[PDB]
Amino acid sequence: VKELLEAGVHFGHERKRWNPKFARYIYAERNGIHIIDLQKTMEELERTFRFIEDLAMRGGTILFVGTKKQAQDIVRMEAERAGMPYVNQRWLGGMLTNFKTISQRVHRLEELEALFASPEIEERPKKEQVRLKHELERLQKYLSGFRLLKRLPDAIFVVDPTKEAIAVREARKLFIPVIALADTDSDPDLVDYIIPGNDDAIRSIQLILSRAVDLIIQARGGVVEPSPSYALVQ
RNA sequence: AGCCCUAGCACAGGUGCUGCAUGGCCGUCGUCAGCUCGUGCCGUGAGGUGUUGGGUUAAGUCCCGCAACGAGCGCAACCCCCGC
Repeated sequence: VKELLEAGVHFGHERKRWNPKFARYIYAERNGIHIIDLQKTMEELERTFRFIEDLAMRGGTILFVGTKKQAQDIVRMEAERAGMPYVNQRWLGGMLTNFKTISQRVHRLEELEALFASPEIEERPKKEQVRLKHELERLQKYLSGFRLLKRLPDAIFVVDPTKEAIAVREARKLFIPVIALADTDSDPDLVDYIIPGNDDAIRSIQLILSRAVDLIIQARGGVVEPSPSYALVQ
């Protein structure tokens, strides 16, 4: 069930803010805007999903990254609808790269789940009370989907590679293959498996992402509903 | 044997010089909000980033941001005096 779904309103997006590297994956410039060829979207989408399968079934790990308004919450869903880690709030420099050291923050996060419910729940010099228990805040805020990552991922799934270029560059440095939902800002050449689509339309992001998580579960049996994600659409 | 007295021998002694050979301890900028490290990222490189920025503080005090994430010597606190 694809075909026209994307053609809902999730074809073409950005306008003359382009990157001529994307000249291939475009149909026409109607009414001032760029409109992306969907035949080609599919051509790529298969190969891309086919990648997902082959490493999904092998029991891989995809690191999901979306931070635009229009993604964000739709990432902490489908990622968690998959047990797959995600970055949602802000991409920290060296997440893949300085990983060992960024991890030390998770090493130190879950020292607080301990003292969440412990003899240290309503005691200790109680200015420390809030500050320690408001330190977990920064921690829970940024490392929500990141705590699961215990080893470097086998892939990264991105929704805007020119927004998330800092992550991508980290990937490729580590040869971690880059998967991305990407439109006419983004430089294809450094996106390994490409889903030429729409970095912005909240509909588009979901239509694609959710369905890609579907294969991640289909490759381990037990698919469900249209999935807990239909946004505050209006 | 110990120890004392005279003639000898090693050695004692020196507030004699060198703070520009030094230890130690002090003074000083200055109780000023600073000075750095680890890993990553940038740069052929010295280096940079971090520590720049906005709000806030007695304070690099916190906050919000951010290719950085943290850490040490600082600041503050743990000590003493005075107030109930």
